[PDB]
Amino acid sequence: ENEPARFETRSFSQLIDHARSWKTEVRGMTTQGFTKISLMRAEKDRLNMYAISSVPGTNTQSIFSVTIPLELVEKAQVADRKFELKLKSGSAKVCPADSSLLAYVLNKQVYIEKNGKIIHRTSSNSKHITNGVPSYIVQEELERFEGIWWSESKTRLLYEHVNEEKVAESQFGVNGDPPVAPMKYPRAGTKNAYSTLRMVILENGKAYDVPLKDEVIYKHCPFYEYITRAGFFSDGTTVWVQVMSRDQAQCSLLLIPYTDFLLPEELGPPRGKLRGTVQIHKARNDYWINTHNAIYPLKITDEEHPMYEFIYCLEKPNGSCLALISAELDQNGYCRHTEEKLLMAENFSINKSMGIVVDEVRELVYYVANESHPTEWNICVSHYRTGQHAQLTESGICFKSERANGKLALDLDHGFACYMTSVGSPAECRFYSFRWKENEVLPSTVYAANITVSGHPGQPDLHFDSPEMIEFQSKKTGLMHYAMILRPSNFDPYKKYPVFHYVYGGPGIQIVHNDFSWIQYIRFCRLGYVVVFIDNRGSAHRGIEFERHIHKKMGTVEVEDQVEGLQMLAERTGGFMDMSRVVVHGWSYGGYMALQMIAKHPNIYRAAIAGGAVSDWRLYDTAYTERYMGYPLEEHVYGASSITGLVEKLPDEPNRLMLVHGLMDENVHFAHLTHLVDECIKKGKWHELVIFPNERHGVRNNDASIYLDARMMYFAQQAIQG
Amino acid sequence: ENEPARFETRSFSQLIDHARSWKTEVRGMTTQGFTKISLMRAEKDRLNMYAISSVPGTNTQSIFSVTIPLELVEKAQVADRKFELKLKSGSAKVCPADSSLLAYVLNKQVYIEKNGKIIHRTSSNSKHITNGVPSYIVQEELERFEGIWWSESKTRLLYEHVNEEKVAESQFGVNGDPPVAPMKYPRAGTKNAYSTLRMVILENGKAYDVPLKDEVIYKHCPFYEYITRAGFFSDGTTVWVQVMSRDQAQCSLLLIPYTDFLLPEELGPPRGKLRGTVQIHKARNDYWINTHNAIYPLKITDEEHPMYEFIYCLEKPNGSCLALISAELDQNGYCRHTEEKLLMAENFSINKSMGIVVDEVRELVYYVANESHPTEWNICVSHYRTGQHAQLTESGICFKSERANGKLALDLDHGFACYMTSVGSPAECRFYSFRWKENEVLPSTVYAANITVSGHPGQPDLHFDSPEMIEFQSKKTGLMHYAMILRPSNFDPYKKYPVFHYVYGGPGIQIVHNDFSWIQYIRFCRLGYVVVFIDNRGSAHRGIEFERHIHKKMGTVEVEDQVEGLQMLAERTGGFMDMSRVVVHGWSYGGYMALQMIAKHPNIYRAAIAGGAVSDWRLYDTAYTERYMGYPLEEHVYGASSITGLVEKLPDEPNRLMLVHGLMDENVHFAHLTHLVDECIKKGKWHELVIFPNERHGVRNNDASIYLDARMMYFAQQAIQG
Repeated sequence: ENEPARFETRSFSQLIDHARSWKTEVRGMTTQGFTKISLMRAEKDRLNMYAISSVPGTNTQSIFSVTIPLELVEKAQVADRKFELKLKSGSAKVCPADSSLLAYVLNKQVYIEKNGKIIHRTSSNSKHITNGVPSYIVQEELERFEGIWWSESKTRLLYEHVNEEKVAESQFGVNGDPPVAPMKYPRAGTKNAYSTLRMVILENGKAYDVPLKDEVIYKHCPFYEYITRAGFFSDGTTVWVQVMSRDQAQCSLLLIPYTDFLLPEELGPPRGKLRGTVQIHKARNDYWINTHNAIYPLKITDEEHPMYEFIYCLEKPNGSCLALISAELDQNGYCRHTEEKLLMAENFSINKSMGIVVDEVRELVYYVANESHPTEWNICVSHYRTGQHAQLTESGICFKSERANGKLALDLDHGFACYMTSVGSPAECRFYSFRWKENEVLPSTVYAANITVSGHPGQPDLHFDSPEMIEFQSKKTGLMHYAMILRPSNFDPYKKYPVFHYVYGGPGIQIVHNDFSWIQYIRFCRLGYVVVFIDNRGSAHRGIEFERHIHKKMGTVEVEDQVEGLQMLAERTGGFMDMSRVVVHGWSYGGYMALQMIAKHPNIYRAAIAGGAVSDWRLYDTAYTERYMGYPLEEHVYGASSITGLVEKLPDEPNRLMLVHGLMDENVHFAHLTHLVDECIKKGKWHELVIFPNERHGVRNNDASIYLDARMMYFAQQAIQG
Repeated sequence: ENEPARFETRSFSQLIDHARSWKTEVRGMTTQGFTKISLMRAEKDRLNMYAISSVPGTNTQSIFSVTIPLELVEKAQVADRKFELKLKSGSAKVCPADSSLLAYVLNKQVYIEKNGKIIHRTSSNSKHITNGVPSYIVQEELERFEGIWWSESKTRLLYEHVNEEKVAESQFGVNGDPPVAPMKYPRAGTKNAYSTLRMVILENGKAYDVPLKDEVIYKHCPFYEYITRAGFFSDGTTVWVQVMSRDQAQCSLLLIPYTDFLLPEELGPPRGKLRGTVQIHKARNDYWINTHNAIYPLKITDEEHPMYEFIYCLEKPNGSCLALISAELDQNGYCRHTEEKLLMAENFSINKSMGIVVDEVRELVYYVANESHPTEWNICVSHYRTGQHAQLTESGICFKSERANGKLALDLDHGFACYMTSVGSPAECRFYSFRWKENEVLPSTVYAANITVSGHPGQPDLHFDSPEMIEFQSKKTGLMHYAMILRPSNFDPYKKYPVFHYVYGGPGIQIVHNDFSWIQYIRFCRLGYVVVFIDNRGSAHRGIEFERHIHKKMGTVEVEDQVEGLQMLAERTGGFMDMSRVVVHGWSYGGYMALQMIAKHPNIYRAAIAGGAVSDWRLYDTAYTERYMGYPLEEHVYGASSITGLVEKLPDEPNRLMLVHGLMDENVHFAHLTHLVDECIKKGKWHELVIFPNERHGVRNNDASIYLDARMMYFAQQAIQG
């Protein structure tokens, strides 16, 4: 038994001041950092770190650098005092083969420039025909942010062609105002943009613009819908692409020679060579194959026997593994065999949003993976010829990526610089120095230095109740789950507090994580709330067996995991969580589930706040919806997972349901809200509605953000205080 | 002193059932009626009434008729038992001059048909160029619903030309959905559609399509913006138009001869004749001139001296009067003089939304006017040569018009059929029979019969507390005002009840009126509310002196009249109205004022419900906004009357402000709401928002209507019950 904690109520105007003061304070918990890290060897004996940061006193961006004192860093082979390095100030690529050549995308067209002069450009007769920029769905869901690639050895460029002409329109704006250009947005069951690759060949300043032959991909890939990845093979002689089926259940990697481009005539065991375009890997799942950036062509050892070898990723029931994938062709160019050599244990996943760094002098590949723990990223190295494996960072400390399709700032001989974070500590940038041994394959590392940007304030001394990181087993499935509790500012172990249950629950995202992202929720803990995060089946970085349970069953499985996880935490917490005062909140997919949970479990959740909620999957985009819901679109599958069928089950009482939505939200459209609101009207269900006419998917304006917080918080008080 | 009445609270679900049951009952207070009334003399000795009604058992429309037993009616010269007549079943015009000719507007183009065959049509190369249909602003604000006219004597047709190409666009739809054709909507300070008239001349089946010479109007009317009225003059020889300035402060009537049309060359005191187009009347106002349908050309008595004479309306400080307007031209065609002969006392207004019926055999004009009372319409007759005047309907009973630009179903010799209504009684259609006397000019009438449609249920026996119709004088202006109170279902004179104050307050509309339109508010009185209606300065049918006070001052004057009127009623009611529990509601302009009143008088109004509110006049249309706000648009005038400047004054506490709006509202655009919501977000002001994604200006869907009522009522309880 526990005593109900007093819950302190307050005025809306006081919630505004709370949210406003808080934003001033939350920014004081961090320092100016840098948005990119890279290392270069300017000289054989010097290593220089570069990063992008603001100029002190302003928000203007510039490139900063520091010299790494390698003679001194090399001596930090023990856990000695760490050195500080101070960094100082002072869409386009330069071809590695030629420093005078640049290529970039300007106004969604590809340009090639020499010494400041444009020598070649692509053109289109329509805004819906694009070059150098990935198709919207590809950039948005399949996470490719570039359409431009250079060969390393030679002055040749590869780029993407996009055709949006049959893509369905979406209007944005405010009713009664003048029309603006429509957005092109694919929907489930609708046609997507058409894609193909092209090349520009530069011969002594003479550009040629040559398309790929149209059936080169299709002929080998009968199910082809998307190009998910592309780039040059070694020595710049060949182009590979990774392609997928519409539902992303099938994936193939195919290697395309120069002769399979539509060149002008002026430019053109018994194992064989790359006779023509061929698949060098194929994979199929029962549910889906996820995209990743762990693709890297290896240099061929034998030109007579140009064994096809690359670093790739294979999905497994458990984890997502790096593998050395290799293949043999017949004399006639088709594959006779693939090997699928795993470089790691299946029990953990790689970070698919990260690229990899591959050595050739030594056969070492460096990558980010969940080696130590499901909630933590580590930097690891493996030898791709042996399968020998080691972890280069400490367990309990998480590697942080600042961007999708991120990179490690790794110097193959000396070490690397990166951000590391943990649940009890803000991200910090540190340098790990390599140590090499005789008669050994893998390096070891030592933490030798920190990097800070000069001219800025140092790190604040922060004081808080560290989040309780909890692992527990499901009582229904036997699966391990992770959850986290953020403690209220003034905590009494023998009192119970109102529950704020934050959910996302959708695929591709992990909420419970070993980082410092939980800081933003201190604002609720200062109001006497317990904030609980739980992951679930369908959640990212566990493996397909864990994710697959939501296949054609969205809103049916992950909602139960959230409910059971909450109840188990209530037992483990010693009963300081009050189950009679529970409010559930989420955004995007989380808004969808906040609706699902109150509709299905009105006796657990007193109220729900659903922001950016997806009411109908048929109104959402193609690549996301169909990999989970299947294809061809099935009316009864999509109907079962919609909110439409749950409107009847929504609470009859007022102040139990709140809907929050942007008017300009291009991700989850306002149409989803209007559908939900219209159903509520028909069914006689009460709802509170908050709209932000000038906001997108999230709320970015500082005052709009304050307002939103004040209303979520005010609403929550009324929901519980009864 | 008075005892607070218990206020009975209830659940949202109970408010839904109340509103739902009510709609079933409110329809039971009425019967099937008919949407048009007309009389014809099929034979010299027979008068036949025709009307449009549904076929019993269904909603299918058809034409019904009854023969009037004239001899029986003629003998009903006393207040005898009245007779019932039972009516039985069984965009285009037929030319009065020729029964074989028809003309109509189809798909917004003008067609002329003979014996079922099209002989002539207009055409356009764009959807924005229209013929036969009044321009949107003209149809919407200046109340003209037709662009097609026939000559009475001859086979000639007149029609309107509309050019919308420079009119600003307005997008409607749901964000994320495909674009639909933009609406053309003028805004204050923006360009309107261009208009001109054209003719089709039919000579033995040979059509000619002839434009008006472009400067015919402009040359005589330098301020010309709109054509507000048009039609043929007597004998079909000439065309007159009524035109206005952009701010509608100036108005002219000009008479245009056949020779001022471009024509094919084959067709084209010392007082004179219609030498050419000339103004025959001009009027100017310091504020504005209102439009009306009281224009009628009179037959000229002397062809040698074709005195220009017509029935017209002159605005006065008090009232809107019929006048016989006449003019003389010089020999050279320009006016030397106008007479302005008033046919009525200035103390009352004509019904400007009604047309008039004019006799020539006797110089009698029949019209609807506020002869007996400011809240009541009467049918009146006057002799246009003498000014002799009489009232043909009983005082205390109001004439009802079923439509804008309505007509009297008047037979000049026998009498008329019309709907009459009163505050204590549902509209009924009755026949008034004329009585003529020797050596007398005006007819008298007797109420002889009622007309009902056969096959339908008779009138219900209704029981209610009749509305208290109140007149009182302002303590600040000395002006007379009218107000009405609807009593709560179970009324205790010594108890006080919560106040529901309904407002419109805008120009062109009268809320307090002697009719049965108050029935819809019984639904609030059954919940224990007192419903109070008050008119104000700026309100319709009093005269320009009464209306002009809101000139360039919208939201500044009419709000005070509503506040003072409420307080005076509280005194006159004996204190049964509770001033500590006041909720104000209105729609459209009323929504605007509901915001104005709480922002300005938070100590009187506990809460406001603003539906369809206009937050910014610059977002509203040209013809309406500029006649009140002036032209050229002034930033500080429009700023002063906007809600933007009042957002700061809106209540800080929650549940005090509610905003209701349609998403597809083409009258008051959603942009008005998004502007208001955005300001609230910036200022930190709480609001409740209800949106109807599939509704227009009002809410028409039966379930959407039930839902809206339930939320307005639920909200009101929470606002007062504290």
